[PDB]
Amino acid sequence: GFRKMAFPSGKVEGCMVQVTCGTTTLNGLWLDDVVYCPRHVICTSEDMLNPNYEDLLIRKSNHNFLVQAGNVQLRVIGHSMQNCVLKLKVDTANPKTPKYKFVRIQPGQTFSVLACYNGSPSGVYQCAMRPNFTIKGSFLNGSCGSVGFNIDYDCVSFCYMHHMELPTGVHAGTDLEGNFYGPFFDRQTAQAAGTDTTITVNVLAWLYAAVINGDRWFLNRFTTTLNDFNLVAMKYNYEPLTQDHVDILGPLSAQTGIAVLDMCASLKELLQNGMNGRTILGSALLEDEFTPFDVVRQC
Amino acid sequence: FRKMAFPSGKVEGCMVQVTCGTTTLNGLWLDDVVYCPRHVICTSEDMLNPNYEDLLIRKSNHNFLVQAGNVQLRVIGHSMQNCVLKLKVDTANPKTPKYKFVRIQPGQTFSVLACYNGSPSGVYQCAMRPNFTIKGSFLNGSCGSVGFNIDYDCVSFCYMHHMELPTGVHAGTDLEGNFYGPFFDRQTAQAAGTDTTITVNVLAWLYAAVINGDRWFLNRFTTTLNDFNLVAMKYNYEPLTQDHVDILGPLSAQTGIAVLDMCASLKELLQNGMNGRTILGSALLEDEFTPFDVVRQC
Ligand SMILES: *[C@@](O)(CO)[C@H](C[C@@H]1CCNC1=O)NC(=O)[C@H](CC(C)C)NC(=O)c1cc2c(OC)cccc2[nH]1
Ligand SMILES: *[C@@](O)(CO)[C@H](C[C@@H]1CCNC1=O)NC(=O)[C@H](CC(C)C)NC(=O)c1cc2c(OC)cccc2[nH]1
Repeated sequence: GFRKMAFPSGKVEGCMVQVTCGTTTLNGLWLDDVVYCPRHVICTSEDMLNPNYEDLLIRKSNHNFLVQAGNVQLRVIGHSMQNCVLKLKVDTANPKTPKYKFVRIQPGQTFSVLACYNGSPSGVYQCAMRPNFTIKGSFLNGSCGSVGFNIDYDCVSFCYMHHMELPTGVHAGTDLEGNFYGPFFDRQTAQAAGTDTTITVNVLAWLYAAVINGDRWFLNRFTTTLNDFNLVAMKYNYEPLTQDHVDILGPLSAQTGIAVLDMCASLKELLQNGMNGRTILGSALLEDEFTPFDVVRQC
Repeated sequence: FRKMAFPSGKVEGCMVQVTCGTTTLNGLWLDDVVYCPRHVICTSEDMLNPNYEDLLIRKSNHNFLVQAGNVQLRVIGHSMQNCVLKLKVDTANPKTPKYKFVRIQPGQTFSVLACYNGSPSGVYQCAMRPNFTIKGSFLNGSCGSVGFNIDYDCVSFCYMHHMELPTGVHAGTDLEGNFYGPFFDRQTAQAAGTDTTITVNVLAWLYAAVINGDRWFLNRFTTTLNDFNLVAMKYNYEPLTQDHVDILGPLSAQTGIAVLDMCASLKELLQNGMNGRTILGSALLEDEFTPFDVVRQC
């Protein structure tokens, strides 16, 4: 079996709180004695239309912020702003703070999302940072401040804080230093994303996952050069495949005994011939949201 | 719409490892009892055709190694209930959530927390197929991993993992140790019955499409439940039960499309095909989203 698998979310759930300023409420992330949340919590609905954030934040006091961890109210004893993230200092340390790091992920990398509402975790699922710096998430009203993360030997690497749903239904957010992924900004305005492309290295990793799980129907006897593959890939709005990608796919090629460029010839055939109503690992579409690491970790 | 698992933290705090001899798997620690698959008592040779009652005779409390991480929990009693072992331990788990044990029906979904050596590794949604298998993702050492739903902070445990079939799907028990489907906990190649499509979930999917403005497939016809069930079975679809009709109630009321009107719409999709059209951006009808899943994502 091969499934989209998220990291266990317990270490993050114990950090989710509710942050309220006036009539505006969203989720916050509580690590040690700091609560991180989207800065537009300070805005009224009219402010979000065209906010001058530094001007609005100087007009706020500590007592303007209501932070709730479960039923407990944590007193704000300080506040600062880092790009699009608000940092609320509280008088209580979160006893459940995990070992953690803040990281900015690269396009094509995956992370688990813990969707939260009113400070309470609701569901967990896997997302990839798209090449156009959106993510195809599942987020409703009140999900802002939900975070994305990876977990490596008990250490949580936070990489995403949720801010926005674009008109097309995809999602946009920041790293935990408050810098958006993509050309987006935190204003109540309709924003279009750049043209998205398909994460080629992930499609290849996923075809390897299919072979590891006993499916080989898409393979062929042909091969290709790296450049000839990249010409066809770009024609189909796939990202270029680099030699670093070829190397990263090494273990999966070694595990299956299928040279990377042999697998590229397979994908090239799938792109030019379609799948003709057949299916790969249950999907009628070429899946690009598993990294080579996601495949290795699960297989 | 996407497969969304429940947050797993309340279950992570219950996972332990259980070793007997050199055989290690996962267990579930609730209050002062640890639940785990009974084949932990088997030697690899014993798994081929085990007599569990005779095997358990030769076992005492002191043969069982229960560890939360590396911390041993002393076993003070043991008993077998169907295919699960219940180990009484001397410590009540302080992380025990409000919980119950439930036996689910085919078509219901649940989250699986995949674990190895008592350590949670990942979480994903599964659906119980009509042939009582799940399309899981399980490696060696995963037995004892559990499936669950969370409703208002109460965790309903429904699945404990035991087996991978030759076809690569998975089989297990409820938390009273009764297998889902015609399977046995022995080292033998077992086949499941032919599977079918989960009709009630396809209907839930069509409701989700209507909710989102995608309703070209709505027809001008209706059907009786009996007539629909007879036609569905000729397309390898599950027949609907009265319980299925009632769990579609909220979606029916929300859209104003009667359940039997949606059945007639599905009946036309089965007999005439989609004619190269899509529903929620897909040529295939999805059968792994329950009416509850649709409500929770919409
Ligand atoms: C937050 O929870 C805000 O606290 C909210 C999350 C989205 C709501 C629906 N789905 C979500 O993921 N985010 C927003 O509401 C943001 C707020 C900004 C950053 C100040 N705004 C949008 O996502 C937004 C605004 C508009 C829009 O206007 C006009 C027009 C079209 C799309 C759109 N998205
Ligand atoms: C547990 O980890 C075991 O404690 C393991 C989990 C599977 C291993 C690979 N993926 C899994 O989900 N379970 C087993 O190995 C069980 C043990 C039984 C219940 C005693 N056995 C099988 O899953 C099994 C045995 C055989 C078989 O024999 C011969 C032939 C074909 C398939 C098969 N599966």
